Amino acid sequence: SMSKQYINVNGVNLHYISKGQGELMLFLHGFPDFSHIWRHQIDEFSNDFHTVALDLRGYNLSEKPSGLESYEIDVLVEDIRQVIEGLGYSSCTLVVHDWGAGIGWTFAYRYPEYVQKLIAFNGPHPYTAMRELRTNKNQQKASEYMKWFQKQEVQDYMERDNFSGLRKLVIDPGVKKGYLTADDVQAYMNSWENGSVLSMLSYYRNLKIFTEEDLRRKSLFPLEEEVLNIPVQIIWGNQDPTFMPENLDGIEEYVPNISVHRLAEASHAPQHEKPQEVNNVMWNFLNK
Ligand SMILES: OC[C@@H](O)COc1cccc2ccccc12
Repeated sequence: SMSKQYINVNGVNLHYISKGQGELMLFLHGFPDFSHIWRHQIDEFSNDFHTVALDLRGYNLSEKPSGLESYEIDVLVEDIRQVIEGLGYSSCTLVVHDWGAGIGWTFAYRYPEYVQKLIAFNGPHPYTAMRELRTNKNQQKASEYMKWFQKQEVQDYMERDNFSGLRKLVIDPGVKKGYLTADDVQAYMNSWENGSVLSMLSYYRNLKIFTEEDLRRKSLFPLEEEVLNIPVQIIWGNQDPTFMPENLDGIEEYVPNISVHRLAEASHAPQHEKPQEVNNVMWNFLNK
């Protein structure tokens, strides 16, 4: 029942996984993954939703436009908007992780009419993310790798030696912990062969979180609204190196109507680390 194909939106062709029929469940991955990370969710909800897992511009088989400007939050947000539309929908249930959550969160605040329900995994909340980057010394040690992703020299660390950098970041842990199969691993290797690490990096080269005058602002990306009122669910890997727990502190002020599930065991990418647990929390949330 699973299809893979393209969609023209916003001046690009995005590759996307598709399965099932009905109301739209849209999954947004992040760095350095792709549509595949959502495999377990697609298998699970596709008899109740039309599950669509998208390859963010630059990633895997999606077009890879040139210039930092092609990877501005405004652009990416519009990408998402055009996708719900062009898939035949005026709204969806939006499931987000990492960079996809940065985009997703922003989209949701900006277009609450387009999101019936938001499910968010480890990744930046527009408001708290900024707060912890100011107050949380642990979050700054944690986010230090971002200062680093700005340098040209970085991409070679990642691609060099058959993607040594990326394999040890993502493949090694998951193979030894048991959540990556040998086919999952071929899947990833191909995605990095087929996508561009340059464009992957370009997402960060637009981040305005570096100058002291950059850190002053309230929201990670610009936002008129400071409250999101749709039903939201956080599913959170408590042991994630890149995001400190304080990120979820006082979050209800910015999302009244939120539910939060913390996996003390799981790390950055709960969705494929502990699929059955993540899946049951999702079910429960979807029916509340
Ligand atoms: O607390 C804030 C930090 O997480 C900042 O990190 C990020 C900012 C914007 C996009 C991001 C995407 C993926 C991971 C981290 C991101």
